[PDB]
Amino acid sequence: IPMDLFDFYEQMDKDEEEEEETQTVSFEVKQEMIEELQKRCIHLEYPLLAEYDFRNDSVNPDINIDLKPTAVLRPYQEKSLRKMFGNGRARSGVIVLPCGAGKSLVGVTAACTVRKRCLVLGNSAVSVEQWKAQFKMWSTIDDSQICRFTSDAKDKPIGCSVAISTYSMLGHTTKRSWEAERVMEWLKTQEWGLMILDEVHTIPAKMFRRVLTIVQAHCKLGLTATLVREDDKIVDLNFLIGPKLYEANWMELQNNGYIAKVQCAEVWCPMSPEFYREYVAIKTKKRILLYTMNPNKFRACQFLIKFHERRNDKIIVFADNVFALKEYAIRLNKPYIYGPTSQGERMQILQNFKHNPKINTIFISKVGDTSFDLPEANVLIQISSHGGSRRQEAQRLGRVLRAKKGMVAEEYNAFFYSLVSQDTQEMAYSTKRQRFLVDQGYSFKVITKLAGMEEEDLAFSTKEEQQQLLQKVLA
Amino acid sequence: TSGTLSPLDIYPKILDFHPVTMATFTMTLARVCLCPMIIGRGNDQVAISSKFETREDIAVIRNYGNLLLEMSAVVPDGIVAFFTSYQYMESTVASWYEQGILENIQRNKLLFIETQDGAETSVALEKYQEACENGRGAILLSVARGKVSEGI
Amino acid sequence: RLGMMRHLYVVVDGSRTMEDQDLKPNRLTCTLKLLEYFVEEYFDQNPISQIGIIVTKSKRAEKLTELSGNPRKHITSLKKAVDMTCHGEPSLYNSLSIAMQTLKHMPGHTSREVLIIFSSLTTCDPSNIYDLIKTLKAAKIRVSVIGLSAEVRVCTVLARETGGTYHVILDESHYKELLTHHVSPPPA
Repeated sequence: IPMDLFDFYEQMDKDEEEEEETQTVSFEVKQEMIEELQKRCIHLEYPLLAEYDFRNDSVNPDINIDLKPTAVLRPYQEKSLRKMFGNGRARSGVIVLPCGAGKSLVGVTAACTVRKRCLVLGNSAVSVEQWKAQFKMWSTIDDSQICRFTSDAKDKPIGCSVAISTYSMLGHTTKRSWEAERVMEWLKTQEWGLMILDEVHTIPAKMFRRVLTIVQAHCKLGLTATLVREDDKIVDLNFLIGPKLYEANWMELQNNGYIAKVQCAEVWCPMSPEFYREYVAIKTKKRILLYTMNPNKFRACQFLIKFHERRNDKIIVFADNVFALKEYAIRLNKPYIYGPTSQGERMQILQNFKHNPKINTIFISKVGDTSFDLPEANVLIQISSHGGSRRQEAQRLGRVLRAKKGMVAEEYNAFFYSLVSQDTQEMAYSTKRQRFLVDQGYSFKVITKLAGMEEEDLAFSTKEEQQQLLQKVLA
Repeated sequence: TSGTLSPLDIYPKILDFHPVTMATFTMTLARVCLCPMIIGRGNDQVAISSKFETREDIAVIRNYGNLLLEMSAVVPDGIVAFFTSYQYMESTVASWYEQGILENIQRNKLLFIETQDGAETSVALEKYQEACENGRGAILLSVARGKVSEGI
Repeated sequence: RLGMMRHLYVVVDGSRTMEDQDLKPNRLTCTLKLLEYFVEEYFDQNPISQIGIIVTKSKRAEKLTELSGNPRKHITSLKKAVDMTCHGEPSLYNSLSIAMQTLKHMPGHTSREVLIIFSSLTTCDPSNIYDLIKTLKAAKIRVSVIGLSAEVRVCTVLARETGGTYHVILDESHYKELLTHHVSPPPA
């Protein structure tokens, strides 16, 4: 019976003396006792099923957060917190929802419900500042106990939620990687007990994974929309944070005056003289440029901008590369936003795009993802298949697009487009993209021709024009 | 007697005597009657704490004012809304005559306030029996203690 | 069946409440569609007869078909009405006065009848409706009401006082039973 049972720590492992012989592990591996990774503590179901239990004799009895107030979440979010009360730590650990519908609120509520000494992990200071703005109803004495805790200073019991910090490892004054042995954990190194991760996909990377791996970490919650990069690490995240409690929030459940119905499309474009000579012959990182700048595909992108500006729709055009961004945008004479555009000029372009009926198309680089207030529109065009994550295409779509007036309860009232060059490595991403979006509940189709592109003025009207671009791209 | 009294105990409690008991009518099936309760439907429907129901504006505005309007507009029949006091009644229905500009029901109902008059009471019952939602016993507000309890 | 001749004024509720989806597609669509089925069955049972069609909508009365003995006009009018739908609130007093004016003209041995399909709760008319009900019973104009989920007392008295036919309809099957009851002739 476990009334005497010691349990300890060695470098990243838990060893269990004079044992109760617990299920699901090897025995006398190198001594009479059981020995697991720290990170295996998460598997509380394997003892719970057996009817086994354990005690935290290493406890520290100091004080904790109360945060008694409540607020109102979206109908699935409320169902998602209600499930978490239901399931408990044996059968909980991540939630997936867009970066534009209430993820900050799920984190402050997840900490106010769970109610333990908490450390909040985030990607960015702007997102700490959005959390703070969310959290003001549960903030103790409004503004006299909230503080930041990162590379310049630390103070107070709370802040953006409870104490927030960043994932970073540049040196001793990062935030979470450097401190990962001092505080956290109620069961050993026992100052705190609860972990809330915003942007949770960020942690399972090869160096970062160690922050999570080198503890027992009792309660853990993660929140994300991108969830994984193109190589799919996500089997690891079940171990590292916990299993996935929720994924859906389909626009099928929020149509009539609520968000958008999006017609999704992929566009297959043919390939014009000289560009495949050179695509086929070049194996280097330049070849990404011959498939993206393919003038038949540029003419589809131009025709599509013309069609939605003629109807006065608002359009964001995404370009994965600053070269591509500027070659498309300067030719189409639409503003662009990227790293080196200053804040003053970005807030002028974005205010113009949202309020001015003359400024209806803009071009944007990778800087929109990860802590950025992308504006509203009704049309999204991606010039390329990229290598950022099929799941980030759906986060980006979801956070940017809304219903056009009048038509707020129809089958579709917003539009997404991804442009693909036929007979290239750009095509490989489609059978995955297509399966992903339809599994996310989206109506998605393939458009393979445009015989009305043969009825109007567009660029690249000759071989000589196309040759002028081909020489510039090759250089 | 009092019509119903089946749990029996309160009368012997009040008397400090133990009468002979008897149930002395044949009753009809439960299905002709329906006795609902309302409190909310989703997990975000938190405005009904009623720690100070006489002061909780958000609670009066939310399902107390809003559920009444949903139920009355959907179920279009002659329906009387009973209240615990005049002050609640006045706050819940903005009416033609509002206690504030900030009150949360907009729909044709009739009032039943103090200085009721025996002749004036009948006018309101003539209106409710004749037609429309509104009248005495119809889409009208009355405090439960008040005269409407005599009925017609 | 032959023995006498009937005059019947079909009156339909074209108020905003008739748009509602409670009775197939919506009440307006289900009622006009079954009412077309009734016209052909009533005229087949009653070869020497007449009908006229009136609606109450947007707080007025309008004549969809004039009083006549050819069924074709009435099914063509029920077809033409569905497109223009329903909005607003009744005008029952003005509809019983135009119907009265046509029915008063008719001779001694023919019936005087008004058939009303009712999905409202009152009517917008200022005029005293009780004076007009007294006048219907003197004139021998009989008024029947088929109501949707509704028992509002002035309509029910009005159908009882004029002859005894206030009926409630809760399905498309029940409405076809009620109209088929009205297809049935009077004694002679």
